[PDB]
Amino acid sequence: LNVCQPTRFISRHNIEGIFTFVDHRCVATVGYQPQELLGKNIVEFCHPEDQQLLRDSFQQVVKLKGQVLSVMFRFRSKNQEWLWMRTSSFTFQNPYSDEIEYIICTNTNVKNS
Amino acid sequence: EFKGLDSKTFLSEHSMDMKFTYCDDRITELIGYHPEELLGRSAYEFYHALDSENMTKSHQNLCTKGQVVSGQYRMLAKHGGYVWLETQGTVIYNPRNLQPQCIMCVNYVLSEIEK
Ligand SMILES: O=[N+]([O-])c1cc(C(F)(F)F)ccc1NCc1ccco1
Repeated sequence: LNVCQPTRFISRHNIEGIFTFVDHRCVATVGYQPQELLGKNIVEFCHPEDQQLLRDSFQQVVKLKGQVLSVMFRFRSKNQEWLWMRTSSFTFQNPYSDEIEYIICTNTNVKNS
Repeated sequence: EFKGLDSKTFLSEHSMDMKFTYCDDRITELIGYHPEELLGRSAYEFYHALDSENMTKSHQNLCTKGQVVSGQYRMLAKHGGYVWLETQGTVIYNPRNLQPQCIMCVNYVLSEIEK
């Protein structure tokens, strides 16, 4: 059975929240090309009322040491509209290494009030 | 020959049946596929015959626990042979209803292509 696919894209972030990889599905999801997000902090695209919650999520995801954290916030699309985004994220480090962990996010436009 | 950590990992997304919904381009230099050609195909297509059943088992554990680390297994390379891989899988849920949405995989390669 065909089902309506949620609109989503994957991104990677440093712990501070800077985009260091963005999947091209971001164009269908939020209207930006990947290189418009790369190098910027995801909090720059976050509604002012949600920016503390989102910054708090970065610290919480690190504390979770690999476990998934889910946060719902409003993301400013390319067309300057607030889209409800559920971001599910977790940290990763190649286990053969001690390089600084990064954060892998799955970002889905969802319904919310 | 020696490659850096970034170049040895590739991210993939799957629907809950293990069909690829996304794969990053790092897979191409590690084992030959282009992401476009993987989309809509089952993970099982690329599991080595000797690991297929063990992958079924890891997939079951992934769906109950919500996360899994695979054993060492072999992924079939585009032009024959295989690489040894390990994968950390994570189920992404909708917190409103606890329903599974997709599987995130962080795949890291443990060998060169072998025959
Ligand atoms: O899609 N999956 O559900 C998946 C699960 C696992 C598992 F072993 F469950 F950790 C490993 C790789 C994957 N997918 C990546 C993959 C497919 C074929 C070769 O590497």
